[PDB]
Amino acid sequence: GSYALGPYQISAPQLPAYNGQTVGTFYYVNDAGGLESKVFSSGGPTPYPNYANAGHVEGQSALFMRDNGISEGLVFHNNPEGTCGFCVNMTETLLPENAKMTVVPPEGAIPVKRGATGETKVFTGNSNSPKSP
Amino acid sequence: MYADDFDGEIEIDEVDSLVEFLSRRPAFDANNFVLTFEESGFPQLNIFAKNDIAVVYYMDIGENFVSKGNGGTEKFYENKLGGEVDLSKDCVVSKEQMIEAAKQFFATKQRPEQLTWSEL
Ligand SMILES: [Zn+2]
Repeated sequence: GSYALGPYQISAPQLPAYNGQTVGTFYYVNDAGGLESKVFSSGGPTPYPNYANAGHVEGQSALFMRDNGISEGLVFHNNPEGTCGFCVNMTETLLPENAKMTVVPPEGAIPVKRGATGETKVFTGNSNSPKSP
Repeated sequence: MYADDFDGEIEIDEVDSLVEFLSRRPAFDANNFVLTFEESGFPQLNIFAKNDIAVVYYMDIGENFVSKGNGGTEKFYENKLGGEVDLSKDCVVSKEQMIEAAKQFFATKQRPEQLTWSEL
């Protein structure tokens, strides 16, 4: 299971075993067309603590895209209960307009909270921006 | 009605069970509740609770709202193994105010009119 990210074909990197804090690798393409990655973990402070997902792996991925003018990104996280409902419903607001970001939970993720998803999701950013707290 | 917390999902049929359920604090003196009538989870009330305080979200397709209390951050827990989240102190509402909100959502299946809301 590899995923397209511009010209590159990327499959899941090895990740820590999940212990209650989500960990993930974000991949993106810089202005030169080169491949870059960042590691994010959940639980930190954030500039938008009013959004429950801002400090998540996928939320930091989204806010990094906003702050760096990135338009296409791919994130792998290790949470076995999938991508949460906060992220399903708020991630296009953090994303800058029209930016595309694909979130890949671990294989065989099984959600336990309604609204959460165990499937890969492709968010494309909408026009609204985070409100400041 | 579907009701999710740290320990999993049960179905709630009347308000008194709901009120008992929202009092559960299985770990870190905390809980994370998801109340929904839909199999897809939308609309939902999504509640973070710790000690006698809470933060309440209401979510629907194209709709995102958070409770408005009276500011730094306050740490809540998302799961039983201790995954943490930092939330706005501006959104922290009383544990009681949260019960009244959950009561209204149970009877109306729509955004509770009790709390003050900010739209996200
Ligand atoms: Zn999330």
